[PDB]
Amino acid sequence: ASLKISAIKAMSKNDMNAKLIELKGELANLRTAKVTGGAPSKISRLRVVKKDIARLLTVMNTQRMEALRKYYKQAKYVPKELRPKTTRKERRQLTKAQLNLKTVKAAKKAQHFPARKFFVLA
Amino acid sequence: TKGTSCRGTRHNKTHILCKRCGKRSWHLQKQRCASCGYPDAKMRQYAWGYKALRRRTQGTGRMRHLKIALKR
Amino acid sequence: TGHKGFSYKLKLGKKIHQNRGVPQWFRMKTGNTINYNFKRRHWNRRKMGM
Amino acid sequence: STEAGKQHSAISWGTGRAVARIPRISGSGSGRNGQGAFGNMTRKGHMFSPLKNF
Amino acid sequence: AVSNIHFCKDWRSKVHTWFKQPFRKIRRHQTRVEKAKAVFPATIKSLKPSVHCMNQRFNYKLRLGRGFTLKELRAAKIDKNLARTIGIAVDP
RNA sequence: AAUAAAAUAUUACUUUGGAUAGUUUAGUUUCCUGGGCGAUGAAGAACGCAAUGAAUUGCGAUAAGUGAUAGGAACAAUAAAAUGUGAAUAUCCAAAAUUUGAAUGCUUGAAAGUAUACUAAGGUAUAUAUGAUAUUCAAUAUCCA
RNA sequence: AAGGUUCCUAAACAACAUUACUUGGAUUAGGGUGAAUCGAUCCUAAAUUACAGAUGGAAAUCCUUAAGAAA
RNA sequence: GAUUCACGCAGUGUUAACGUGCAAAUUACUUGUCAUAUUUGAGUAUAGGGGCGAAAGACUCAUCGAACUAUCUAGUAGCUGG
RNA sequence: UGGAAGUAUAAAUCGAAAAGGUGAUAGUAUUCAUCAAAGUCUAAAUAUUACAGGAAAACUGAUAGCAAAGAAGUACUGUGAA
RNA sequence: AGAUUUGAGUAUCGUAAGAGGACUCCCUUAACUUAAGCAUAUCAAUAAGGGAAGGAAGAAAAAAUAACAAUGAUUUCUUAAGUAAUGGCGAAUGAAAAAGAAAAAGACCAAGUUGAUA
Repeated sequence: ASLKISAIKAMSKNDMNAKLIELKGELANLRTAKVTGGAPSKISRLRVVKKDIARLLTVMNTQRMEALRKYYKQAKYVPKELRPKTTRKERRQLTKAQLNLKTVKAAKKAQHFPARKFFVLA
Repeated sequence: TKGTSCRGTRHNKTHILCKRCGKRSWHLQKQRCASCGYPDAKMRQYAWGYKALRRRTQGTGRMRHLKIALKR
Repeated sequence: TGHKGFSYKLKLGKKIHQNRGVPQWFRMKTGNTINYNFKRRHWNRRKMGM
Repeated sequence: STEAGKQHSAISWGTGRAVARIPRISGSGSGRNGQGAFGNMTRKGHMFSPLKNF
Repeated sequence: AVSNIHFCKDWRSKVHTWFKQPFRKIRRHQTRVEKAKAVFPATIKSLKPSVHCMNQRFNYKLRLGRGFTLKELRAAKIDKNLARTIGIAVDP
């Protein structure tokens, strides 16, 4: 595994693309070498290269998704992929405000007749 | 000739592999699966078949997503 | 049969692929009990029923 | 276990087969089929009056 | 003696065992303590009347009832609206 | 009348067998805490992925693993390469997540496929029932110029 | 149709083919299936199954163009 | 819906062979039959107090005077064995 | 249903009110007692052998204990349920 | 033409489906068995079949008990109690008030009223 996150992060978007074609092309020639009787050093190189492509693709996708969240942060209609992580039940539940809602009659009585603090002498 | 001789013509499959359960229980002429109860939306399960429940149910497979959620 | 569906043919191919023994190196692992594949079959011994 | 040793669909073969009348596992294809069943003295069957947690 | 035993039905599914009894004490006592720490007036088990038991077999004994009538609050000069807030049970 | 080849009996040793003894990373029961899945595609099924893998385990075209955060020097059956500029290992996190399956464009037998629209190839949306809003209509159904 | 790698070759004979086997449809490792014109795919037969509708306590059943602002 | 032979097919007889068989119904010869009420492949339809039957209670996966499979169910037994 | 001249539900028919229901022996009357049906919500005390994570045990110790102490609902059988 | 009523197509934002069902709320007229036979009864809200739920659910604020020196929503435990009663009054089935505890909590629509009405 020799590509380094530091090297990938510094690269620009086009460099990430151009590096991806090179890595995919480099990987393709290494598959040919293994089939045609390659050397063990070449075969171990094949395993290493496969990790850069996974490493390279992660950074491109993660940066693209992070940029999208910044776009839709203020958006009224957020895509479902960028919505907060919940379960199906959690989405259907009433909001905490809705649960604690009270009518004006019951809210005003609780204001004028709260639960007092007291104790009994013994 | 109800024994050895009659078994000569057995070369026509009745059941083929099902698509929802993967077993060779899809009846060709009946157009239904005898095991997982195909096109019927609900999986076919019976309380008399207690063993058939423990052979294919929740937790007998990969649990690819449910294992993350419950651990969450 | 000579004629088969595409999906059925692939399921045939996997059954061919799974009819193999343990590689020698796996047999030399420390604390190894898997010496023979007991799920093996041959065409004239057991019909795979598919 | 409440169902320990009772998890078979066995029925006795009856008489006329030169074997005892203890119930026998059904089916074929394995060594278990045709063997003994729930009976107290049989192998892999329930024991005498099973111990109850109450 | 003539025996009258009702075990013809499947009593084995009707058997209830009390193995959780020693842990009900710990649950209830701990919860009873937790309420006291939250608002100690709440667990005071608000005051209750002194009412007779029913029937002539018990009518000479007194036992706690539920809630004071609206006439007993008036006699004692307590508002029924404020009574519930200071640990008094009220039963209209 | 005689023989001890066979036969029989006892012990020692060896053999076929796996009892007995010692042992437990497995079960059984009770109790405590929770009881946290799915159209944002679940449970289940299928196929594929390791340098040498058939099963099993883990994973999904980024494949027995990627990033991040902790973590501090290993793995090994045999080689290789990487490695204190960070190896193993851990995760309620991030990206990614093949064909199906309630399966939901249409079809689906073991079926290969295929229609339109939006953004050649790729990717999205289009099943049924249903609530709200918007828009286009139908019926002299009630009035009505 | 059914079987599913049994096909071809090489090495090898512990087991298997009621003796034996240098043989094998048996062991191990490789190789092997090329379509615009042959078939599937297209059409309909006996028959089969949907949305809506009708029936049913329910599961589900009926209807296949009749009942539909559908097809 | 005449008489026969043949490819085939059936199962009249030997009550032959075999009867721990080649075979959980087969073999040999003899016999009959061998195209229109014929033989036969695939598809399709009919399901358990049901189907199907030129009718034998016959057939419905070696299971039929009520199939197979699982639950009630460790069904009950004044009877047999220990 | 323990509810016995009808405890509860449903169906056919019938069908109220200047209110009325109940006091379990049917009926009418007069008192007495006690509630006010035919709409809705509501924590706490309670259950649990699905499943997940833990802790215990006068439990079993490889024919025992779950069917499963190893790639166990696996090998293997059946057209299939199983 | 215009004012309404009703019914559709399409678009947008959502919603139900499936898994699990140990515990929870229900639908349905099983039989083996017991009665030393058996036909009501028993087995028995039991088995199978079907629907619906949550971390608990169901119930819940008197058209309730009682006849007292009276109580007072619901739920669960003790007792009442194998009791009253039911039953070829046979086999068998079978509660509840009182009383002792755990916990405690009460609020709404409809109808009525206010209408330079919102």
